[PDB]
This record gives sequence, structure tokens and C-alpha cells, in this order.
Amino acid sequence: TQWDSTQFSGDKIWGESNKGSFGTINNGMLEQSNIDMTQELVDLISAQRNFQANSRSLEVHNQLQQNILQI
Amino acid sequence: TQWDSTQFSGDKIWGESNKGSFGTINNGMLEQSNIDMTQELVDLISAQRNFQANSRSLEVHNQLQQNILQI
Amino acid sequence: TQWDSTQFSGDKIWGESNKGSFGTINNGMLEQSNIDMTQELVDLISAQRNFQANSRSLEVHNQLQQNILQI
Amino acid sequence: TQWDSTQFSGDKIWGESNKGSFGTINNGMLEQSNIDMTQELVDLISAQRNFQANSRSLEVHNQLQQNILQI
Amino acid sequence: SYVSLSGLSAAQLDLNTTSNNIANANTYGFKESRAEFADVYSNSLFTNAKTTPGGGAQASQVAQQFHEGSSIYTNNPMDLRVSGTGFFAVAKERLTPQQNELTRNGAFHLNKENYMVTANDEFLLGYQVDPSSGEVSSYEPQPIN
Amino acid sequence: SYVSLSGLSAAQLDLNTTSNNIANANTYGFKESRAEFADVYSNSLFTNAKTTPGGGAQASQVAQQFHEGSSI
Amino acid sequence: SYVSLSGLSAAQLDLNTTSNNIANANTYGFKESRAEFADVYSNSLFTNAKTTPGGGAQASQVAQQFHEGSSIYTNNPMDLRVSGTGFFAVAKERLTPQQNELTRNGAFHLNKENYMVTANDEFLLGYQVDPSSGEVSSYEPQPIN
Amino acid sequence: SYVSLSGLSAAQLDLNTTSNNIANANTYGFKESRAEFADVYSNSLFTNAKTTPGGGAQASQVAQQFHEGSSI
Amino acid sequence: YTNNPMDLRVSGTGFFAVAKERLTPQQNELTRNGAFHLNKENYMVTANDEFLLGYQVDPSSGEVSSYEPQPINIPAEFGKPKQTANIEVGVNLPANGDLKDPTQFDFSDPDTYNRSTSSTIYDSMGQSYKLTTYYLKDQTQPNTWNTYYTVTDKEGEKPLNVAAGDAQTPTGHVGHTMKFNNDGTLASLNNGQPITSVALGDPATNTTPVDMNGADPAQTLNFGLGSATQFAAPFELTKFDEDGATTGFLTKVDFDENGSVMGTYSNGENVTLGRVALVRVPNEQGLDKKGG
Repeated sequence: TQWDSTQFSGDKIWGESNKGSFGTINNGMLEQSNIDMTQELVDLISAQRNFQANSRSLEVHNQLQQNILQI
Repeated sequence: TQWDSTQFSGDKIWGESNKGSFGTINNGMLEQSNIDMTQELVDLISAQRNFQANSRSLEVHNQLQQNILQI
Repeated sequence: TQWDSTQFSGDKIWGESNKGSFGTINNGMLEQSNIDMTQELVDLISAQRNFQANSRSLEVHNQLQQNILQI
Repeated sequence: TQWDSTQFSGDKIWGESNKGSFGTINNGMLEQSNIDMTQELVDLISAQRNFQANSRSLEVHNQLQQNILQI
Repeated sequence: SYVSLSGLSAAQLDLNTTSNNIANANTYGFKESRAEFADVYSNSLFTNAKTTPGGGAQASQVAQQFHEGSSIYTNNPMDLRVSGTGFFAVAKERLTPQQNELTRNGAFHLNKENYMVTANDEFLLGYQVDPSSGEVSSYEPQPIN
Repeated sequence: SYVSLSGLSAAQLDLNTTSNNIANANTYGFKESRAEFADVYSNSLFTNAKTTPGGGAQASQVAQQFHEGSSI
Repeated sequence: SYVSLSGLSAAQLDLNTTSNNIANANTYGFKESRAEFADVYSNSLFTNAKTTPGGGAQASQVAQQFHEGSSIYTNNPMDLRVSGTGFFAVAKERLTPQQNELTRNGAFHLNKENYMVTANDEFLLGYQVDPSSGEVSSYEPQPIN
Repeated sequence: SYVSLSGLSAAQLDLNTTSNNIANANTYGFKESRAEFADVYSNSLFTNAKTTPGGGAQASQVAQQFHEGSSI
Repeated sequence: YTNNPMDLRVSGTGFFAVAKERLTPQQNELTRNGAFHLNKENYMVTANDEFLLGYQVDPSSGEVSSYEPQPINIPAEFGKPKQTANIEVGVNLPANGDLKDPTQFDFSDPDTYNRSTSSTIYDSMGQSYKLTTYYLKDQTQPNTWNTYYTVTDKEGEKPLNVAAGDAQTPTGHVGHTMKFNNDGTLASLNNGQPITSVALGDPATNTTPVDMNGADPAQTLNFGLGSATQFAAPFELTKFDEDGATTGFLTKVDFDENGSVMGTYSNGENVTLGRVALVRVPNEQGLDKKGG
């Protein structure tokens, strides 16, 4: 969970806490992942559905080519 | 419930009671575990939820692979 | 039941009894705790009620997640 | 529990206590949350019911799609 | 399926708002929040309308209902409550009264400099009254000492 | 769910403060404590504000109400 | 068939992204990822266009959505969290503060040398303030002792 | 699937840590443990980055929170 | 719904306009996805780092002046300290207040005038100055008031003279007169002339030049008091608006329904960065399909 500054990101801008556009620093806390389990599970289901649809299309293509072969 | 000093820990710094950075010694008392049952139970529930989510993801992966297998 | 002077508190301002803004000293008396049992018990009941409400909310969240899991 | 004045809010209109449209200031009191536990719990139940209904609808959609898939 | 997902999102948003309201049941000066939603419909150039179903539900805004809350009595005169319309004004720093935020809780106490501050040591903004005349001369906010 | 957990933590903190006050009912010179909390809200650079709910409740401070106690 | 293969690849990439997001649900300071795709089409000099079908779907980028996550309370003051915009700076070695990386988790502890380090014993970069003046004199980052 | 397996491993490690904490509820002088995890990402010479998903979750360390416990 | 405000959707008919290069807005293509993010130069670009074309609106007027497409920039600083030029003041004056002698006005003596108000102004370089306004109720003419202005720098409090104010004290201070109708509404201001003050730091026009400390000495202030009234109510500062500004940092950015990208800074100004261009073609079925 560490990042570095690249060409596209730009250059690191150093600063203090609660100064300018920077935020604040709180002791006694930690940050959790910024994910929502409901959304992740729904997206998982949708991705599975899309994968099944694409597999069906690929099977259709293969069946068509094999039907051409048996002539 | 015993510890030893390793390289990362440092070296054992000896001292008296109520001297420098050390604490005091009280007789007639004992230390209990520094745990909170409420927090432990809630963490248990959350860990079970995460484990179920991960098992669902693994099941989705296996279902996709088996779906491709049947072509 | 002892306190010390920290940065936020300020600095200890020394003085006599019944001089300036200080109070008086009476012998033969002691201070009890400045608490009201009625208010403490009522607050105890209210805190229990709030804890139950929050537990209900957490249970609802977990039930929603488990319902989504079973799809 | 602090607010700031934005464009939609308008501009901060200063005034005294019990003057014009302002209210009064009473010492020795504090404000609690302006919530009603009964209403919050009932809304919680209703929201859970709506979430379950929507999950049922999503499951029906997925079942229809998977039924079409098996042709 | 996206309509059902929108319904799930709206229901979970209402659930989160209710959970926040329940969690803040003891916070002083807190104001509840209400979730309001709106219908979604397309506006294509060639829309059949009669043959086109809805598009789900979209979150409109989370309200900030500001109705007066109940009052507790602590018998501590440093605690203040604004009965009616109005907000307390507190400044982050003593020397910059311009940078201020509005609040409602009145858990005030004197800091080491004998200034009235909040729990976060934020100075309470006040006026300066005339020695004899009751009316306040200058309306600029300044910390109370 | 973390909002509900924060509410649970705040309620348990208030419960502990009240329990400490009740336990110290006979200690000489003890001063009661009051638990004060505050709301939580993010300050992201790109915040929807209208479409973003609250963030729970955070403990602000445990007060040390110093009002004069009774004399025995 | 290559279009179907591209669809399969895109779906599997999204599946992997979702699996990673679910796996990192408990990691401190983690930021989720979103998979975004784009259309594929030829740009031949002599293209029928009207009589030419699509070219499948190609992955555009994996996002790094940086919206603020939830916060947990551990009552351990050595744990730090950045509320808003900002990252912690950590250096691999104490003697090379220039070589540093950005992070968000605040699981800090004193090492055997009384320096604040992360879980991987990476030193935390900090400033040096004046004894009396609150403003920091030199803005170069140095390990905190 | 290996990312999902890593998630399962991390969840089970946290479960075991919580179980140990609960089991040691009566041991005198025991100090609880906290499980901290970290993200995984490859560092190949030719990495597309924008087109490369994560590598799962890796257990970082099991902490030994040494905050003072209650006294009997 | 991703709850990410940088993600945009065109509901209805219209296409987003994106340019391959920042310096060539003419070479542009149409798109529908709204996965936008700031590049290292604080320009809104797509996933392929293609700049989003937008308009340039007027500072005050909502209507866009020029319809040419240009890349949209979101500066992180309000790097232009704007001097105060126009100040709008709306007050209610006490009709039952005690009369005062116009010839005996002196800002050093509170008893000579009726009311005094304080406000803050900014110069070209952003230095804060204290502006004090003195209101005096005319004795000779009923329903007549005299208004004077003073500026307090570090050197001291220096009176400010109006260019054409019809209130000349024996000392030399120049104010302006305000008159009201029978109903208490506003009748006239400075004999119908606009209220423009002399230059703050120019000795050629001011007998007490304000120490600009390096700022522009020819700064002038225009006072708008079109809402001033004289009723039975006591003295009250109902409204105070200025056009001054100070340096600040980008705090938040939002989008309205019109497509204008607004951002608020620490100073308080709600700077409108621009608008988002929308493109519609008569026959969408004939557009050639590029990648992405």
C-alpha cells in the first residue's frame, strides 16, 4: 500500500498538516479500504454474466466454423 | 506470557521502580488481558463476512473456468 | 485523586487561603464525590438504549450483506 | 458538528442574542441530537425491506438471463 | 438489472443515513439527516415514451433537517444553548477571527489564556460592548477573554 | 457498518465513564467525568456533499466537571 | 472469434480487479481499483465503415479511485490517519531521505533507535521546527526521532 | 483465484488472531494481538501498470499492542 | 453511479468534445464516456490523456463570451490578489437620532457624530486595511445625513476625501450627503453624483496619503448605498458586500446543471473555471467510429 511519483503523476508537493489544500492528521485512528462489499459483489455477478455471454459467443463461432468444415 | 529481547526489540534496559521512565509496583493486584470483548466479537463477525466474500469470489472464478471447460 | 499541571492547563498559580480569587480552608471536613446517583443511573439506562440501537443497526447491515451473498 | 457558509447557503448574517430574527442564549443547558429513535428504527426496517425487494428483482433478472443462456 | 442496482444503492444510502443518525444519538448539537430520492427518465430526441419504461431511482440530496432538538440540564453555566434561530461562531485561531465556522453545542471552558474555547480548543467569537452604553459599538467578531 | 461500530464504541465509552463515576461514589475529592462526542464528516477535495451521508460519531473528550462537591 | 476472445479477456480482467478489491478489504490504507475499457475499430485508408463491424473491446486503464475510506478507532496514539488530501512520506533507509515513497496507513511504532517506522521498518519522514517559532525552518524531510 | 485464496488466507489469519485474543481473556498479563495486512503489486521490468490488476493481499505482521490492561 | 464528481454523463442529446493535444483544439473528436481526471498540469483529460474542450465564461455574466473551444484548466491557487474597487453598503439610519453640527464633525471625537462602523479592505498586493465610516445626522436640514470615511494603516488613521462630495468640514475633510423621502426611502446620494473616493496613496490628490507599503497608490473606492433607508428602527448594518480578494488555495470543485465547473477557494470567491462544451450533429448515424 505504497505509491511513488511518476512522470504522469507530476512532482511531490511537500507541506504541513492543515495548511493550504492539505488535510488534517488525527492520532488514534487508521484508514480502512475504501470499498463497498455490496457494490463489489454486484459487479462480480455482472462480470460473471458478461464472461458467460462472451463464452457463448465464442462457442457459436466455433460451431459455425465446424459446420462449414463438415461439407 | 513471557517475552525476550531480540535484535529488533533492542537491549534490555534495567532500572528501579518509579525511577526515570519506569512505572511503579503495586502489591495485591494482578494484570488482566488488555482486550475488549465487544471489539473482539465485532471483529470476528467482520472477519467471517470478509471470508464469505472471498469464498464467493473463488467460487465465481471456478465457475468461470468450468464454464469455459465445457466448450 | 491527584492532578498535575500540563501545557493545556497552564501553570500552577500559588497563593494563600481566602486571598485574591482563592477559597477558604475548613478543618474537620472532607469532600465527597461531586456526582448525583440519579443522573448516573438515568444516563446508564440511556447509554444501554443507544448501544442496543447501534447493535440493531449493525445487525441490519450484516443481514443485508448476507442477503446479497446468497445470489 | 460544525458548518461553514457556502454559495448556496448565502452569507453569514451576524447579530446579537434576542434581537431581530435571532433566538436567545440560555446558560447551563446543552443541545442533544434532534432525532427520534422510534422513527429511526422504523425507517431502518423499511429500508431493509426495500433492499430485500430490490435484491429479489436483481435475482429475477439474473435468473432470466441465465435461462436464456441455456438454449 | 441496472434499475434494480439503482434501487439497491438508494436503499443502502437510506440505511447508511439512518445508521449515522442512530450513531450520532448522543453527539451534542447534532442535526439529523434525511435522504430524498428522485425518478430517472431518458430524454432522447426520438423517445417512444408510451413504450419506454423507467430508468430507476437517483439520489437527489441528503437533507440536514434543522428542527430544534431537546435540551439537557447540566447546571454548568459554561454550557450554552441557542434557543431559536442562530449559530455559535468559533474561530480556529485566536489571531484570525475571519476564518470561522458555525456550531451549536456549547461545551465551553477557559483555556490557559482565559479564553472561552470548545472541546477542540477553538476560540469562541464575541463582540465588544461599550462600558456604559449597552449597545455594541463594533460588530466585528473577536475572541472572548 | 463502520458507522454503527462507531456508535457502539461511543455508547460503550459513555457506559464506561458512567461506571467509573458510580464506582468512585465514595472516593474523597473525586470529580465526576462527562463524555462528549462529535460528528464525523469527510473533507475530500471532490466531495458530492449532497449525495454523501455521515461518517458516524467520534469521541471528542472526557470532561472533568469541577463543580463543588458536598462536604461531610 | 477474436472479438469474443477480447470480450472474455475484458470480463476476466474485471473479475480479477473485483477479486483484488475484495481480497484487500482489510488492508489498512488500501484504495480500490476500477477497470475501464474502450471500443476497438480499424482505421484503414480504404475502410468500408458502413460494411465493417467492430473490432472488439480493449482495456483502457485500471483506475485508482482515491475517495476517502472509513476510519477505525484503536485508541492507540501511535496510529495516524490523514483526514482529507495528503499522504505520509516514508523512506527505505534512514540515511537516504531522498529515496521515499507515499503511503496512507499509520501503523507506526518506535524502532530500537527511537525512530517512528512502519510495519516494514521504513522510517517516517518529518520536518524540524524552531524551538520557539512554530513555523518549520527547513522543509527538507528527515526521519523523526 | 490466487487473489481470492490470499483473501481467504488473510481473513482466516485475522480469525485466528481474534480467536487467540478471546481464548486468552483470563490469562494474567496477556497482551492482545492485532493483524495488519498489506497490498501486493508486481514490479516487472516491463509492466503495463494501467492494464495490470492487483496481486491480492499479503499479511504484514501480527502486532503486540502493549496498552495497559485492567487490574484486579 | 460511482459518486465520483469527475465522472460526467450527458443525459439526452449531446457529445463531449476532446482534443488530441492541448495546443490544437481544432483537432477534436466526440465521445460519450466521462472518466475524467486532472493531469499533472491540472487539465481535465480522459483515460488516454486527451484534453476536454470547454468554453470561457465571463467573471460576472453567466453567458459565455467566446464560443471557441479551449482546454479546461482548474488552477490550485487563486493567484491574483484583487484590490477592493466597489463596496456595497446597505444601512438603516435612526430617524429619531440626535442632531449634530455639520461644522463640528471630528472623527477623533465620538460625541461629534452619531455612528461609526468598521470594515476591512484589501489593496493591490493584498494587504488588509481597516476602513471606518462615520455617519452624522444633519441638524440644519431634516432627513439629511453626512457620511465620512477614514483609513487606519500602521502609521495612523487618515481621513479619506470624496472627489465630489458636498460636505466640507472646516478642517478640510470631504464627505457626502444623503437625503431621504417622506416614506423614509432613499431620495438622493451626493446630489445625484456617483461616490468615488480619491486615490489612497497619491499625494497629488490626497492631503493624507495612505501608506500603501508598495501597493498601487491610485487605488479608488466606489461606494454603492442604493439600499440605505431612514426609518424608526435603530442604526443597523444590514448588508455589506465588497469585491476584494486575497490569495487562497483550491478547496472544493463541483459541477452545476449548466455544465459550469465551479470551485471555491480559501479566500471565499466562487471562481467559475469555465463551461463544458457540448456537440450535437444533425445525423448521428453517419459519424465515423474511431478507437476508444
